[PDB]
Amino acid sequence: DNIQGITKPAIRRLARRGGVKRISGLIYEETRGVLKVFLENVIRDAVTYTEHAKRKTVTAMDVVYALKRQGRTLYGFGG
Amino acid sequence: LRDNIQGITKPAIRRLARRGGVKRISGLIYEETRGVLKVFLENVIRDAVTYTEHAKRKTVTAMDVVYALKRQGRTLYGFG
Amino acid sequence: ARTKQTARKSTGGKAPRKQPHRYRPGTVALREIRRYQKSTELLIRKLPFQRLVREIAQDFKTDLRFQSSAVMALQEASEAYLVALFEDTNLAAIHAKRVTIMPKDIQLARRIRGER
Amino acid sequence: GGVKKPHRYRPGTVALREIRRYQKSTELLIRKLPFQRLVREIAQDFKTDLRFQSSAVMALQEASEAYLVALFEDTNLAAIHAKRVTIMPKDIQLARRIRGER
Amino acid sequence: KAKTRSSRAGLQFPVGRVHRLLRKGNYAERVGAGAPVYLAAVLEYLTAEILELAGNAARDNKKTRIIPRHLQLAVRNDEELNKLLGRVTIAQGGVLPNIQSVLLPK
Amino acid sequence: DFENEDFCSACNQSGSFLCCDTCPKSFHFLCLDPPIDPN
Amino acid sequence: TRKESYAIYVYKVLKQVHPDTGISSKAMSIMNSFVNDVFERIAGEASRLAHYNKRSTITSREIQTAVRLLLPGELAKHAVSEGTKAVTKYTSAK
Amino acid sequence: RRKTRKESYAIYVYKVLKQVHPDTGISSKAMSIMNSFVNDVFERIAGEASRLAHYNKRSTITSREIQTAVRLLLPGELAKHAVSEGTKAVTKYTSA
Ligand SMILES: [Zn+2]
Ligand SMILES: [Zn+2]
Repeated sequence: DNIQGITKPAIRRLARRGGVKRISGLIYEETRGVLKVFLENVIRDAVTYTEHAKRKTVTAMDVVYALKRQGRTLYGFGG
Repeated sequence: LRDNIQGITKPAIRRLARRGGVKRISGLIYEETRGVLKVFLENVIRDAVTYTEHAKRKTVTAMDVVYALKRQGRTLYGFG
Repeated sequence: ARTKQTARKSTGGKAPRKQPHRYRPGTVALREIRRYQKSTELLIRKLPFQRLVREIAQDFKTDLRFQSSAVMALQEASEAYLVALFEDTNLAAIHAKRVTIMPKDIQLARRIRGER
Repeated sequence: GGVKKPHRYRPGTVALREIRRYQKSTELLIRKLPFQRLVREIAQDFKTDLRFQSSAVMALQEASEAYLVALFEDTNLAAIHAKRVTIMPKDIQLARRIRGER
Repeated sequence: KAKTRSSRAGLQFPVGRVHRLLRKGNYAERVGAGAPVYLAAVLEYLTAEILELAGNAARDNKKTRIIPRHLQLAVRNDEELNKLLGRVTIAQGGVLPNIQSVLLPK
Repeated sequence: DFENEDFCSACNQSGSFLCCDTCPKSFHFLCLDPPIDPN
Repeated sequence: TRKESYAIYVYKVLKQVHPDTGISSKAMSIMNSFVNDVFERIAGEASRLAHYNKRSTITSREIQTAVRLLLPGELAKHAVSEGTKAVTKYTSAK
Repeated sequence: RRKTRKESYAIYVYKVLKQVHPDTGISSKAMSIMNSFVNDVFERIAGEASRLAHYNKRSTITSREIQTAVRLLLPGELAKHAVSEGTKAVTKYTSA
């Protein structure tokens, strides 16, 4: 249900930034699952890294570190 | 030599596409593809002549080719 | 004779117990294409996003606090991923003589992207 | 009276038959010598008189046929995307406009 | 009498070699004793699952020896080995046989 | 098949229903004519 | 002249799995390049992990955090399990 | 317990923002972007140098093998417009 927190108008805003002019209605709920599985990949690696530092808290450094692994580097948050 | 791209004959570009599971190859694809083969083979071969010169070798080696493919991401197993 | 139960209540009365100008469709849409393209702020309300991360990280490790910059890193990364995926979808649609992204248009994009 | 008519498989039967034929072959498709030359003129532009092994060519091919059979494959899905069985130059293009080489 | 480190670890891949390599690879300044043992342990596993799956593939095509093709099937049929060896293009593999449903005759 | 409703077709209220076999409507045991005993 | 490769080792583990099956030489080279590549990826990630955690040594731990960060899904669990029992037998046999 | 020194090229990025634009300025967020940029591209080019060396069975990162990798990574004009500045810079160093 925290997933349903990613609301429609928010997915519409992402589509607008993405240049989409008419969003199907069945897209909204497809974008959730795709979103989840992706976050569920970064955050997984974010935590492997976390439990390697024996740290219990995660860091933004570990987040961009997990992105570097996945492939999609993120500049602006360290490293 | 020159313009040997035509060597990748249509009969073959097809056979590849046939390999890829297509059934109807529109014309105007045989030209597009050869263009794609010549951007790929470019980069790979370029990154291979750079590797070739670095080793001050002349004989472009298959070893270099593999390392080149890796850089671009398309790793190839079977040669080293 | 097939029967089913829907009240789901062995007894009734459970509560009484001790226990005007209007634009054409699309003009406003293109206007706020321009608005959300010239802009750089973050489009998925934060709190909701942070929560998405708490309930989903919970699985990999309990009691995992997240540096604030981190959930901001997850947001940025997620919005970048989805805006890239949505540019591709619009293309996967404008391909099929159409102007409406549809689920299928994104199950495909991701296949060509190879993210599947 | 009864005039003959040759036995011709309908458009598509010969197609799918050689599809099943070629998806079981591992042999390279583009012919070797024709390909080898493709390079000597695609390399002469990067360094002169670069000799090439008879294995670099075979590798630079296996890597090419592999790249092309992948792209054709996403081209097809892209052709089916518009509910059509003919692939088009736009398809090889949409496909490549999404892998990020374009 | 000198025994090998693999028989100490119970493995077939070489643990010694994978130490040298780890050292000369300069992956890091110092390498411990158990790191090449674990790596040889994981490499033999991955070499085994892939060899098993190749063995399941071959007998099917009734061929005694494994040939490069049997190794593509094994890799593309499996959904794990395919994420691993997913940007890898094996030699003489062909492709997994597959044709789309809309391309089938009615 | 089809799942019968979850609201009685006679009184539009929830409860234990007798489900029509060749029809997607559901009726209360007391809502029919004549009313059907639940045993 | 001496060429180091994993020929006899992969052959052994093949007979351990199938003591009746042959192998092609080209297919062998597929196996040798494949184990070399996965070795490079597991060792590199490890090197990185270490350099992030300001450590300096490649402990069996890193190779794990790594195998679980690279090998995907289940392939990992079974890798870890076998690596942990392998290092357990290494320390038991000293 | 003063915080330990965090490595950054920020001070440097500014000298270079002050030549290309003697009167512009940066914001923390863009500077940190630039630091992540230089660290990332440096790691890319330095990792390539490494392999180039290992491949050739030699063990020393020199100027040749980096002119080579910067070429293999930085694409197109960027490469040439770098290698030239790089050789100048090396010769001016070795000059004195
Ligand atoms: Zn009825
Ligand atoms: Zn009723």
